[PDB]
Amino acid sequence: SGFRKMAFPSGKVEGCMVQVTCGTTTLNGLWLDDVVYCPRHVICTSEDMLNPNYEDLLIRKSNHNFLVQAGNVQLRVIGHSMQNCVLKLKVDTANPKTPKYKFVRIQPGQTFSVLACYNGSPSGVYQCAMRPNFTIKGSFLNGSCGSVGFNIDYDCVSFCYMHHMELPTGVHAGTDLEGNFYGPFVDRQTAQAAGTDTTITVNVLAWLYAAVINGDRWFLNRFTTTLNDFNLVAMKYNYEPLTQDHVDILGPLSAQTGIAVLDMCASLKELLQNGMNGRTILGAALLEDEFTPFDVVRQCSGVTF
Amino acid sequence: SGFRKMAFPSGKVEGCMVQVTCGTTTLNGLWLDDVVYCPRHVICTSEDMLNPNYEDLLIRKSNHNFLVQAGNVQLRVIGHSMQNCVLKLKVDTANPKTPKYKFVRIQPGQTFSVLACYNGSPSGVYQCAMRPNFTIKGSFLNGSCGSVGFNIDYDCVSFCYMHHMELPTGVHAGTDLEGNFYGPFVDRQTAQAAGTDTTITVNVLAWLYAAVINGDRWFLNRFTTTLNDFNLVAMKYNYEPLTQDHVDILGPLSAQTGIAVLDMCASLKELLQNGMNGRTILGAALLEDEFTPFDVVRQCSGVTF
Ligand SMILES: [Cl-]
Repeated sequence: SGFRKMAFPSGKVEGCMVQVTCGTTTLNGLWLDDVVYCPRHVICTSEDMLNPNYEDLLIRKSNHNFLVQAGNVQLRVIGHSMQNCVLKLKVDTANPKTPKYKFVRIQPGQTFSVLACYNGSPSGVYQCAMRPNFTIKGSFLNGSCGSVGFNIDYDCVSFCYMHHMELPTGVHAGTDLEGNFYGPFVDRQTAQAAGTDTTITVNVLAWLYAAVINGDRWFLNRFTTTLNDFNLVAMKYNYEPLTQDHVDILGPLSAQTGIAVLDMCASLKELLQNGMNGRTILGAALLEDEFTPFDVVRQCSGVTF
Repeated sequence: SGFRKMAFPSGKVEGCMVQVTCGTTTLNGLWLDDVVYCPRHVICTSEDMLNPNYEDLLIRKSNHNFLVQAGNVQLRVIGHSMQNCVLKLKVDTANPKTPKYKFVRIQPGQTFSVLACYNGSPSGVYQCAMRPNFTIKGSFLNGSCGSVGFNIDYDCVSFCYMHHMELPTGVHAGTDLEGNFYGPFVDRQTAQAAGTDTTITVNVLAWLYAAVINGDRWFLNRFTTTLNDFNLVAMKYNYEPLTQDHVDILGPLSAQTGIAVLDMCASLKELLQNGMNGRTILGAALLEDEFTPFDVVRQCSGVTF
């Protein structure tokens, strides 16, 4: 019993983290087979970042200008290309610790684990989500660029996120592993501002299902609603619109607890309009939206890897 | 920038988790060198747990009654003893993945990472703390007994916690790695009730320091206080008494932000008496007490392992 913000075990990913230096700049890379992936801005000065021209900055560089360090030992770079906003450095050795893996582009509302790294060494693991405005609310100091977000299915690690930028807001932006940013962000130091951070409604409903499974039941109400009425009240609180696919995804949680999905929405409606009245739900005083419906099923049943 | 509940990378500990079976019961063990550690209740039936006599239950068992499985392959048990509430099974192979390690008994207020496991396989990693009443608020289903809590210092893993019991409250209890429970709990299914869960005051102050470092500054006040006055108000809210050693431990955070420790207490005093007024601090609406002062320093500076 009990419910915690839980991240995947990071062992499979620890053994893929390297340090990449290009002259004055150092960040982290992902070494999978004989390729090392890292943010293309490794090749910039701090001055270069107000208006960099990456194709021109790259002509100065040769295979040997990139120093890749895997723990203690150096890897030899034999080839380098730029793909969108990531650099792919071809090394001579395949990583002996390469797990089974996939590159996936996730969608807003999905969650993943971040292995935070500095100079190729893992510092910590935490769970976060792709906000609807395509930022993530992470924990990233300078030198952490190149840390990756991942999901593990049994034996296969699905890489979905590489860290690249911190917005002046203190929130973060990055790419998938083919180098395309999530959302409208770019790897330049300019006036980029994130949009409205709305709350991920399906995830909140998932987390309320987790609550009644685990004891907290005071918020269960005597009301029901419809999707259209609920969504009226959800727009006023900057909550994602709830859709019929979200309803289906919550079916298994609905089935396990005997609480129809629309009844739980009516419970959620009243928490938005009346507040928490100083009470708690799973030890929080605000509504948590960083568990997906699959996270709840997994943690409440014992799924391993 | 940003601040997250962060757990240590679990790689060093993943490679030590095994499955232990004793007839009908299966749980997890910790394989360090040529010893496997696990809760002694592996040897009980479900009926045995209302009133077990462990020394008598153990006479029935022989070296070969314990089945230890390390991923796929079986380990051969050549010796077994009971130490307080843990069993130590002597196997013929040393673990080739044994890291540098220590057994430590932590004190209330200290934090650590849990690697949750079922049938010897890691399911997830999260951070928690030893509450002042000597429980932990974990995430543990049946079969998770034997999961361990640990802290990593650079290369050395300090093991501090093994999971054993879930109280009827839904909170959890366990032992250090020499088998002694934290607090007054026992490995029997009886009416054991946890005491008042007080809030860890030094940890809250640490987390407010983390806030001003990261932007949230609305709660900074115009007042100061003294230890005795603050502790008067802390007792009424079931907050641990703040001591002069706690003041010293917070010195480095005091030095970095220019905010004297007692000024931050006066800020905390007003949050207890006036509430949050619907505002947030680092994205929470209640005060968080599961970061120690050393956690804050570490996450805000980039300490790796
Ligand atoms: Cl909260």
